[PDB]
Amino acid sequence: VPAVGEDFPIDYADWLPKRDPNDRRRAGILLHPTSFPGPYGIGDLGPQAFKFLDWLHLAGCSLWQVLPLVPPGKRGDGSPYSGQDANCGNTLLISLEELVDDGLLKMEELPEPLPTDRVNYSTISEIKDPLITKAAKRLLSSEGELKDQLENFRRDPNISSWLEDAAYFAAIDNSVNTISWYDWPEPLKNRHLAALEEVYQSEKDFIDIFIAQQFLFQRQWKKVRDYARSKGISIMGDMPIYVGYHSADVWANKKQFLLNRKGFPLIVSGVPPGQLWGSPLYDWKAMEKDGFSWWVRRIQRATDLFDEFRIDHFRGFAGFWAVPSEEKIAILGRWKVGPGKPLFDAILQAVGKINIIAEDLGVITEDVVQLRKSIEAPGMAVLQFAFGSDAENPHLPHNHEQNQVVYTGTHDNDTIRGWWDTLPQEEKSNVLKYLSNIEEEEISRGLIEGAVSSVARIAIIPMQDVLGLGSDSRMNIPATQFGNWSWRIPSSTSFDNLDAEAKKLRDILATYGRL
Amino acid sequence: VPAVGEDFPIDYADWLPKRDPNDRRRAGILLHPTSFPGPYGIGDLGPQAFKFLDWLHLAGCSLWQVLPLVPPGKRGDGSPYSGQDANCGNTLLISLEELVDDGLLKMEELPEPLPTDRVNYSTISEIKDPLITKAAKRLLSSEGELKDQLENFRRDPNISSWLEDAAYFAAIDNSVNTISWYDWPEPLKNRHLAALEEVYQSEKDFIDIFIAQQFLFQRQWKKVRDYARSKGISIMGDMPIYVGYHSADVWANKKQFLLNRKGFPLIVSGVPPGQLWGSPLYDWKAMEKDGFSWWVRRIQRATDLFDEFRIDHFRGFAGFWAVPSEEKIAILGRWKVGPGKPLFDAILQAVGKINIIAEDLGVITEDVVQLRKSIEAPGMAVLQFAFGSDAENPHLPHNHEQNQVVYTGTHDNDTIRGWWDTLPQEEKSNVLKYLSNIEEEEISRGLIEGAVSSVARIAIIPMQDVLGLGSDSRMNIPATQFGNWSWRIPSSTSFDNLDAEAKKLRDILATYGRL
Ligand SMILES: *[C@@H]1O[C@H](CO)[C@@H](O[C@H]2O[C@H](C)[C@@H](N[C@H]3C=C(CO)[C@@H](O)[C@H](O)[C@H]3O)[C@H](O)[C@H]2O)[C@H](O)[C@H]1O
Ligand SMILES: *[C@@H]1O[C@H](CO)[C@@H](O[C@H]2O[C@H](C)[C@@H](N[C@H]3C=C(CO)[C@@H](O)[C@H](O)[C@H]3O)[C@H](O)[C@H]2O)[C@H](O)[C@H]1O
Ligand SMILES: [Ca+2]
Ligand SMILES: [Ca+2]
Ligand SMILES: [Mg+2]
Ligand SMILES: [Mg+2]
Repeated sequence: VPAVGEDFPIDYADWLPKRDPNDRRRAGILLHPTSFPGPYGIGDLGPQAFKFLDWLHLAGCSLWQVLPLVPPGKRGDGSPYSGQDANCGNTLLISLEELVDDGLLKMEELPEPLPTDRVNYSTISEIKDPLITKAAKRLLSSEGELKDQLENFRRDPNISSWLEDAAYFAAIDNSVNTISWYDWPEPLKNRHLAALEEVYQSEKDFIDIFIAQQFLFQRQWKKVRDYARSKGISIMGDMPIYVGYHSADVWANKKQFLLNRKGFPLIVSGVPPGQLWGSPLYDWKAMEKDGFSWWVRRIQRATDLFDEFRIDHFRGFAGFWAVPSEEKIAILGRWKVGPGKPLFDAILQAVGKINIIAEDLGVITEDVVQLRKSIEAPGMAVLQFAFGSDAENPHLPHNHEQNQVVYTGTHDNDTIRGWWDTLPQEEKSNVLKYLSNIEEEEISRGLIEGAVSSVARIAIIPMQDVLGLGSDSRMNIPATQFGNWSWRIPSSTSFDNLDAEAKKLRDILATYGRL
Repeated sequence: VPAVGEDFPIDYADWLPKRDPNDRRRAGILLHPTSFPGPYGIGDLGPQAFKFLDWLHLAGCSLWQVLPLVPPGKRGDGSPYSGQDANCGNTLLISLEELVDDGLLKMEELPEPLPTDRVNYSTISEIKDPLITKAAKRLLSSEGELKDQLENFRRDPNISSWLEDAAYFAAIDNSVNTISWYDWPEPLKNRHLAALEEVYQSEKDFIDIFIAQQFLFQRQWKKVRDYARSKGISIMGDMPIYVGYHSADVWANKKQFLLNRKGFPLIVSGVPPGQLWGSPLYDWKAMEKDGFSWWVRRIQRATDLFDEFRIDHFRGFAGFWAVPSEEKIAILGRWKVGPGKPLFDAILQAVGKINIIAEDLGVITEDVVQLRKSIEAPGMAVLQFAFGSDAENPHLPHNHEQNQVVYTGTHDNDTIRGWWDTLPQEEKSNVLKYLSNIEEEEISRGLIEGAVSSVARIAIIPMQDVLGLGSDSRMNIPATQFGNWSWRIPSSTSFDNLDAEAKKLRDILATYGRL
């Protein structure tokens, strides 16, 4: 500007305040693709994914939130948070119809329509796995555009940085079949170069098929993401802070983790009173020495899948609970100093600006708040947690801030109707008083409008709440072992029959500036 | 914290996030003391002030907002924004009952009860001025504690820095009686030291009485502020950015203003299309040279009266419209560069942390937003301005921020009921839709709850809205010449009969975390 007291330009008054596009108010739906309806026992990245994104666009939503897309471990269950690998895609999400379109499968090979209500994780692999393998084998023997794209995918330096290790790990797991790589024969456990060369010779078809399957996943997921972008929809993903011990992530990167000389975890994850989670812990001291290269690669893959993502247990970057691996419960651990902002500095330098959502629920310490504010990451508000304490409860709308994501509830919460059904009478009248004496019969509308009308720049509604569903549609009960991750949109409900639900959401998005 | 990877203390989990007392959510009432009821034609700093603060405390409010407390100029009208002086108190606010308590007036000298509905600014001075003068004369001839306190007040270096000039200015104005000091005899206009010595000799009684009156004001206002503090109530004041030409502020500080060699303004204030306000403009270049001493003294006096205060036309600190003083309308001016943050740096250095509210209504430029955010000053939201454009209207609750003050309406707005009565049908249905399909009959409750439930850390309700009053109770219609600043609480309404109104406000303060 000119000196104090001097004339501004004649056009000074045109200099109106700048709206930053990253402050745009948006609404989204939480819907894991396993939950899409269809005839093959599990939702997929096929026709229903495009039908869903058309419905979202009709509803005026500009965000779609999914759970982790990794292959769930089968040491039970279908949990997206117990993955076999941090970077691979769940091959059960591959659309059999899109592979028929590609010429990789024949109409005739498709199974007869399966029961539609719920995912049966005990049977779905045995049905789909042989068909995905058949398609992969046809791709590997093909000589067209898709073969060229497979070759470009497998030679991409970002892809090969995790996929080669993931494929060799899977080939060895299949062949040796121990509970953990801890018990592998020493040449495979300790990655003797000559032993790995022999694995490629004896397990070549397995490794090539595994890689082709990851290409088929990548190509279908990129078609979905491209379609979402064409409709102005961003995809928000999710990642656990910790990875599983029995994975290529640990076996191929042992010095990134706090293991003993035999590769057994010295300390494992959990929370004090408490909860023993049992993941191996990062050697954050050793990671700082190489510029957090392992974490940079994990974030690079996450940005390949998602526009933005949550990190579950974000508090672990500030401080983490470490339990001696011999211990069988959480009580006897210690809080350890997390890497803090220098991890996020390294990621910015290497990958540029990322939109990370900090999962910051429950008892968190001041250093977690300071770390989140230091990287300008939004935290969470969950309305189903707002009404059981006092008016300083940070989940109440009057305590929300602009740089925040508000939920009615996540995949870890009951549906609004299920939550209301088991809510104590004292807490119900509190809810109804807060939401301005609305009637018990309109509690869904009240909580959804409470989220959409928040100052929080992102509001997310689970699809179960749009469809008016009860506790029978809850995705997860934390710590329970059965009935989880299996909810599907019923076969009788089609996106083409939900125009009224889309209009009802669009009208409140318009009123509260999210459209 | 310890090094990355090392143990935290055993007590890490006790380190809960820090609530800063300056982020405390509060509610207040806007009520200028002229509006207090009583039998002497105008509200005062007497019994009704203490009755009001008891009511506020019963209502759970922790803030009281008043307009400027300066003596209104009589070149018409009662406007607190057209003051005779920036630093003096309005002697019409002096309680005649408290002076009877002090022994400075006799019961018998009190007038017979006057008409109670409205302030008559054309008659109130002629009634009260002679009585305040009588009390001042008794103080001046007295020999007790109050005489000692008067001597300590008039010798206080902060007080004397404005009061001596204010008293001499008033003595000369009374004696010479021109429309402006521009036309004073040269020795008084240009403050010849020998002419000022002669003024003290010939106008000694006037000057001593003027000073005693300012002491009587100070002492009554400090009793009110002390009582407010005892009840956990802060007082928020208000100040126009500009002062009036015909004042001690300009006459005793001519080089702080852009005047010609004869003391006539070179340029005057206003806004482009437009509005010619006609105040003299600050020489912000000359002010920076002495560390903004004049502004520091004005802020020091404001903190003597108020816990926190609004600055009206805060945008003038970034950029100001300057109209050539010969011009008779606003169109032919230029925007000039305001002093910016260095003024606020000087105030911090000299007076310490102040809580300033930025009046930032209407078309403001990006530099005004940057300046306000650079000193962490809250701006305003006014709900009566929210509903006539689109969902990006910054006055809508979903666009509010924590560091903000929300109003239903200010003294410049109609009452909620008056505003609703002249609101176009299209804007009414918009309002009712936004506030969640509430009924037209409950619009007052709806707008008050919309303010109290905001994320804005301060919510302010005019007393006219608590009392359910219509357009006949509006304090000001901007640019109009009559009927303004004269509303009083009717004689039939007493604070002791408002327990239901206090409880209704207290209950929503409890629900929305302002108690
Ligand atoms: C945030 O991340 C949570 C876990 O870190 C996730 O919790 C869900 O998924 C967990 C994997 C699950 N634990 C199961 C898996 C095991 C095998 O490694 C067992 O140790 C546990 O006893 C199993 O229950 C949690 O139960 C489950 O809530 C959240 O969903 C996610 O939001
Ligand atoms: C913010 O500040 C406003 C003015 O700066 C104030 O406006 C009210 O008070 C003004 C003094 C008034 N103008 C009158 C006074 C004059 C004598 O100097 C005339 O020039 C004008 O023509 C008069 O009308 C405004 O009309 C009035 O709105 C706001 O109230 C305050 O919030
Ligand atoms: Ca096995
Ligand atoms: Ca006069
Ligand atoms: Mg070896
Ligand atoms: Mg002279």
